[PDB]
Amino acid sequence: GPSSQNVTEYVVRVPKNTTKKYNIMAFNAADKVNFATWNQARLERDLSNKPEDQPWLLRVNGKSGRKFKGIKKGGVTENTSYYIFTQCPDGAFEAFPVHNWYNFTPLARHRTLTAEEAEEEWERRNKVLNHFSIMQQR
Amino acid sequence: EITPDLWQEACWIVISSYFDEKGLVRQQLDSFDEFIQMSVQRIVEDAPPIDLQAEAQHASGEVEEPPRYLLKFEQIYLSKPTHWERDGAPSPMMPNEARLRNLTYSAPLYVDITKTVIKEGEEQLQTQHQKTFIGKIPIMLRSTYCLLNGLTDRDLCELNECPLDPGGYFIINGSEKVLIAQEKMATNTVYVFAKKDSKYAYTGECRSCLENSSRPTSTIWVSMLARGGQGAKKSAIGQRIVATLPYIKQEVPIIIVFRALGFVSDRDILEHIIYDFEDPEMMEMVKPSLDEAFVIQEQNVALNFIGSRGAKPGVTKEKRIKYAKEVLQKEMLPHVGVSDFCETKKAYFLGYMVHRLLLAALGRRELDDRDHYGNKRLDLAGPLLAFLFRGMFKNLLKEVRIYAQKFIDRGKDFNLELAIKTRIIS
Amino acid sequence: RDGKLAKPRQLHNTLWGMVCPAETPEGHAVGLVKNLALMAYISVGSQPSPILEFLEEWSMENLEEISPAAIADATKIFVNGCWVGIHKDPEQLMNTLRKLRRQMDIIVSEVSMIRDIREREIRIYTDAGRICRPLLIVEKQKLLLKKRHIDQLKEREYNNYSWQDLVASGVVEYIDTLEEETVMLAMTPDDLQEKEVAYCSTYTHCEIHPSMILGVCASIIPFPDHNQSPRNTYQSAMGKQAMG
Amino acid sequence: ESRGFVENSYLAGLTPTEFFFHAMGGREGLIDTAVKTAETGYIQRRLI
Amino acid sequence: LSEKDVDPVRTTSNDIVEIFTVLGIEAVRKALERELYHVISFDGSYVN
Amino acid sequence: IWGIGCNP
Amino acid sequence: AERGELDLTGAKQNTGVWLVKVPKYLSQQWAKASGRGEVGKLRIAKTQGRTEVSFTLNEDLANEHPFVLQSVGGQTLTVFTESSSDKLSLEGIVVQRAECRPA
Amino acid sequence: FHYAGVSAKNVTLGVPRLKELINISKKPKTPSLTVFLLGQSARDAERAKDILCRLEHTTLRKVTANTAIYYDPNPQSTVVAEDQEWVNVYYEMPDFDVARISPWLLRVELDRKHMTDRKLTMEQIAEKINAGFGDDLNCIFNDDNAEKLVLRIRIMNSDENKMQEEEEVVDKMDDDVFLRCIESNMLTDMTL
Amino acid sequence: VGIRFCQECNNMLYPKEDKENRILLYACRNCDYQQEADNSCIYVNKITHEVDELTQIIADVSQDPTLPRTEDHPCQKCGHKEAVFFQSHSARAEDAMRLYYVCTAPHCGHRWTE
Ligand SMILES: [Zn+2]
Ligand SMILES: [Zn+2]
Repeated sequence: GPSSQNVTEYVVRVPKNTTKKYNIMAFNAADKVNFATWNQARLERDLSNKPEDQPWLLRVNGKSGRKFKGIKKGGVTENTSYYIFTQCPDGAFEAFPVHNWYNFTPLARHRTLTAEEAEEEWERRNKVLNHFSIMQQR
Repeated sequence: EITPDLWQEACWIVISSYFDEKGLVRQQLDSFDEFIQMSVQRIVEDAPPIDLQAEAQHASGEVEEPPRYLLKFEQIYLSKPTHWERDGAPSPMMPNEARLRNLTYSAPLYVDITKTVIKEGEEQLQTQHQKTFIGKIPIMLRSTYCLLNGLTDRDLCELNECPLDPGGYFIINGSEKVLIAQEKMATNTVYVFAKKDSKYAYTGECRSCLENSSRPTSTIWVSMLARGGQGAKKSAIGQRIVATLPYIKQEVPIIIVFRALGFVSDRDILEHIIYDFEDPEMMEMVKPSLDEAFVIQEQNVALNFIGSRGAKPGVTKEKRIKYAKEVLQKEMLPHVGVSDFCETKKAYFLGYMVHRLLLAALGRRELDDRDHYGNKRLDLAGPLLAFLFRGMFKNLLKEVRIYAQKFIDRGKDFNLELAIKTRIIS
Repeated sequence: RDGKLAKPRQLHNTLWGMVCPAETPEGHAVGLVKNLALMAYISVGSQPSPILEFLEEWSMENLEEISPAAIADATKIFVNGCWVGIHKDPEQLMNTLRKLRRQMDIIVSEVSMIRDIREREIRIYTDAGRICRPLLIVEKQKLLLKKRHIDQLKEREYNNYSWQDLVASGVVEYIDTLEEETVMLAMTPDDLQEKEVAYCSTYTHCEIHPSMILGVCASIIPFPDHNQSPRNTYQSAMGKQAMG
Repeated sequence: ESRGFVENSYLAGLTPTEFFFHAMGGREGLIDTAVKTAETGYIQRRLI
Repeated sequence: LSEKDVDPVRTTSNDIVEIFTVLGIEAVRKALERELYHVISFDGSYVN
Repeated sequence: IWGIGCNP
Repeated sequence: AERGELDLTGAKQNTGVWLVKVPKYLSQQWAKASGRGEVGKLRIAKTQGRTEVSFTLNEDLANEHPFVLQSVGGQTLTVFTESSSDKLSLEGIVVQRAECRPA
Repeated sequence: FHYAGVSAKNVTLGVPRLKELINISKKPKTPSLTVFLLGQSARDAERAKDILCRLEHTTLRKVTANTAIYYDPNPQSTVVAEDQEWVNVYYEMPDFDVARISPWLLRVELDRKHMTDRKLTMEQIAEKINAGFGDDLNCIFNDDNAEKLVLRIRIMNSDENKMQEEEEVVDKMDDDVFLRCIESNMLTDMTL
Repeated sequence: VGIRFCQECNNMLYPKEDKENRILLYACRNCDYQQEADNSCIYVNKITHEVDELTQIIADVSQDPTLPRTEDHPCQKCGHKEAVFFQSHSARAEDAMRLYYVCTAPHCGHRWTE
């Protein structure tokens, strides 16, 4: 059929300015990120100082869902540029420059050892007893 | 189109051309030449711009309270070697006359200095003092900046200098001094050595430096502790990897260091450390160190662990965390990166160091040889004089700051010419 | 000098062609003070930026997704430190780099590129301290140096042909100790490169002349190969003390 | 030949690789002498 | 020494400290003399 | 310089 | 519905996007005018069991760019935009990566 | 170096040996002991080799080809296919299973060459291990005729049942961590 | 034999005996995830550590000019005459002067020890 020899050629458009800037959101494959359960999400600048030059915090499905941290790419692309091609009804590709690159990594929604207790536990480095029971106690 | 059995003429013709273009001392000369140009500009550029304002407590009100004074060193210049007589007229100094009169063969060094002053009225004023004289640099003979350079043998004879003299030395106080190339270990290179009597079975060292812009070296160790020590848990766990990070009083477990770089998950840490997950032996090697760091499962907790072991303790908890983070971003693995999101690069390189230690322990790679001259570098005139100028230019900036601060606290004014002490560099 | 360990002092094999074997001071400094060989040259240093730009252009994807993958990505491109990415193809990259060294675009003569085929790592060192020596280049079993180059050099003056032109042609190359580890050398073209009972058929370089392994003071010694080795060190020391 | 053996005599003249290996051996001898002088002197002083 | 089929009379150790602790000060005198004589006379040099 | 049993 | 909410409609529609690494000369040629709405034409030719991608530079712009594909199974990428109205949105998921090389 | 090799045993000589003797250093660089044989053992090489074996330190690690820890839920289950026979034999008339059996099994496998060189016996090794550690470690030893020399070690039966311990029912060092500690101890400290 | 990681937090699992059903498990300590043990083997240690180094030899090694090669031993797969041989090139190899062979010519990379 036509699929074995189809040739597709489309116009390329690069608007001078776009109201919304374009970024890259990269998830590690082993994380098994799935968007079906992403009913809601919250992306905001971090507050670890407790703005434009600070990392990003993502909280999917509120506190109940997984949280991810995104850090801009340190290596600048002084000799490289990245563009994204999106399908449009007019049938012409549109290219938008990548303003920023972010790698998001998740944090488990598991109980977290308090810093004081963690220091006390490390004082007993030779934990002869099972560590799993220790985690259960906390 | 071959030259067989005529080779004895060929090798010596090519050697003749070699020694005709260069000569024997081309190391020293070339080093010095490179040094001057590149190094001095670089250092003058790399040094932080001088920031300065009057103390708020000293004067009441905020109308003129921050008179910010900013000093930037734009560009470097060197004149031909010059002697300033007692009358004060500059004169060209021939090397022979410098030897005879016990003078120093040196050239004046001029830096353009731009002073920008903000009076808090938003009317910042920039005044550029061009060709400000900061010091005198001794000039290596027959280098590009020596007067003898580019002179035919007849011209050299007119100046009572030998045509055959190699150069490559400085006339300091009328005496010829030769910088001797100093051997050193290679920088920015991971080397795994074994110390027999140490508590570590193997140690991997990287004498990291950022293009020698500052901080001659920032050495970091990743070493696997020996299993010779006997204890119940010690026998169970086996050898554990520890990191002797710079500016830290004692050893830090390696997995904690990786989590401090933001890589909390064990899988990700091992991805950096163990490039092939399939190999069982290396995974077994890394298991005990993970057991040691099982307590700390968060980046902030790991930073606090590092800060607690820092050489100077921080009273505040968040002070310790911030101190550890800044210390890692600067001191640890400086050559990989020094700011922003170089954390991933530092994690990959530290994982490479741990991986190389694992390969040495498993026997997959041989231990590095200290005497292998590939692992050695030679510091010629250029690197040594560059280190000297780094130190002395920093001291000159410090003295300028001191004089400036006194006059600024008065609020009278500041003069760049008075602040610069040529004595320092010269 | 106080340390009595007979290990920092001994003449290492890597010193070949770059530090004089004979010329060493005798006393507390035996083997601790050394002297450059006649043909040795020391790197003055260079900016690594153009090399990194070339590597980015060729391939060397950085911030890859755990692509080393049992070093399936053959080799890991290092520069003066700084793992800067990895390449799937490590022989093509090395050959392209050698061609660039010839054309002198991104690689000055001093830039040293090392590929460790086992351990899959390419080091690309330009760090201003490396001691390197000129070696002729052997392609197949034939030296690249030919009668055209030698005839032009023989007419050196009023022909405006020099050593730098020999380097630019790609006939000669500067190899440092790291590269000396990865290079098959022939002492002499006729004796070694020519077909015989095949010791090696993969010579990559040839020494310009063996005698250059000696320093300035040891070079004056006539028939040094016919003397006992300590007797050449003594002559170096004594020639530094001759009256002339 | 690879590991150091020098078949040529002094009168015949060492080949280049043989020359470097011979230099290595002579260097070891010289280092031994220089290092030995201090240890033996310390021992002698202690005994006396 | 106390192992079966080991000669008690002639079995000797190079360590003078072990000889002291096990066999006495006179035995360590003779053993020290033997060891010193061995190291001196291995070269063939004779000391009275 | 002689052999393993001789001198270096 | 809040300021920090992310419009995941693009993810729901499973919009596929292509990521390409292009050189500085091409990007600078595009940036020269950057307002004419046209920079070149992307031509994809498919055969029985092989596909090739190429880009032709505009004739006005110049006064062939083959594309090499890369596997995207080792990493999942998505594109999100921060609107000037503080309304974050997701444009789509990256389904293919390509590199542009000089001729 | 340059010392004549009369025997394959290195000896300090020259200035360093003089330093050791004159300093009366507690740690000699090469402590050595010359042993003369009293009886016919001196004349006959086999008896001398017996004395050599009796006088040379041998750890379990020297004769152990490879060690593995398998979680075996039942002795009859015989997760390792090979032991199924010999386990059955030992459990035809089971001994010390009355208290209980350990759910973890340390299946050490010894190299026949090392065993025959040191002339060690499976009963000898098993007796040393079981007696020195006590009733807590129970060891099953293969026949020498079997191709694989296998020692199956299990933790204390009474400790597994916990009737003997009484006190609090709390695991100490789990069981597999304790078994790994036991394995390291056996590897370097058996002194067979 | 190998190490496996949790599917929620990607941390390291640990073996735990199931006391009720007598079935080995792996349970992450930082969450409640549990997965039964399929392999039934946990800690394997090879003291002689006899490992075929053919697994550690890279085919790319056939491109090294500094290695020796012979035409005597042909390859098994393609029957190519050139074969580049080298020793263990490994520390703690016990005592092995055995020659390892790698087939030259592109992409074959077959390794046979004789
Ligand atoms: Zn988990
Ligand atoms: Zn083949």
